[PDB]
Amino acid sequence: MKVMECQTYEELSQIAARITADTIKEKPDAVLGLATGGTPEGTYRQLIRLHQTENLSFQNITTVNLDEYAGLSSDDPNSYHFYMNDRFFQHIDSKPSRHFIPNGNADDLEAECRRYEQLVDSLGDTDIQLLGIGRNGHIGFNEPGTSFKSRTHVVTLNEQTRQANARYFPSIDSVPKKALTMGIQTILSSKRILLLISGKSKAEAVRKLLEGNISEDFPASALHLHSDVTVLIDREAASLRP
Ligand SMILES: O=C(CO)[C@@H](O)[C@H](O)[C@H](O)COP(=O)(O)O
Repeated sequence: MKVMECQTYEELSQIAARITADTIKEKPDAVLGLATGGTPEGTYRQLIRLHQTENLSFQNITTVNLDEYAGLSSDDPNSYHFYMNDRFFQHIDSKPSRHFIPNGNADDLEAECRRYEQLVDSLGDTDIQLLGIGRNGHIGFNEPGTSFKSRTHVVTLNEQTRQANARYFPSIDSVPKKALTMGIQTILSSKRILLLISGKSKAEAVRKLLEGNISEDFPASALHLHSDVTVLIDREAASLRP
């Protein structure tokens, strides 16, 4: 694992956007695994900037997202479909039909997860997979206790995850209880992983990640088993490192 301390969130975002841009330009038909949440917001903003300042093209890219909340339609402002469209897809010259995200509003969520996993395989897996980290070490919505062999599946969100994400919802009662997520094995199949970590809320998770104990109780520890992981950590997130 390569760990890079960044002075600021803005520097983390610059470096992340550059690494993602590198993947896109080396392989214009790259498959990018993407993430939502607060952490990658700056990365998407900087990618869009590079679209202007460097004439960076997204025309032949395919993307797959980690996760989607169960029970939300694509037009719901709290869906990850909406997030990706608003923060990214609307601003780039991609082919819209090549952006894939699990359908949290499907009638049979188990079947949706099986089809999604099958799609990711058919794409040739991801060329790069962007990740964030939960306060509890989750990756995607693979909560503590998830098998490292897990594939895309329906999960019941831990209360800590609902507590963390409540900031984005009108009320605590609107925060979904379940989600669809790429599994740990789905993530580990990527050619390259880029884990982004920002802010004091993640400092305990950073400490656990860097201490290097490998176990299902801390999902992100699965990344110690991958051959090409880069972890970008800002100063605030690095404050409790061992
Ligand atoms: O799957 C995802 C993102 O698609 C989640 O694992 C988040 O990365 C994590 O919950 C951190 O969220 P933020 O702190 O970035 O809001």
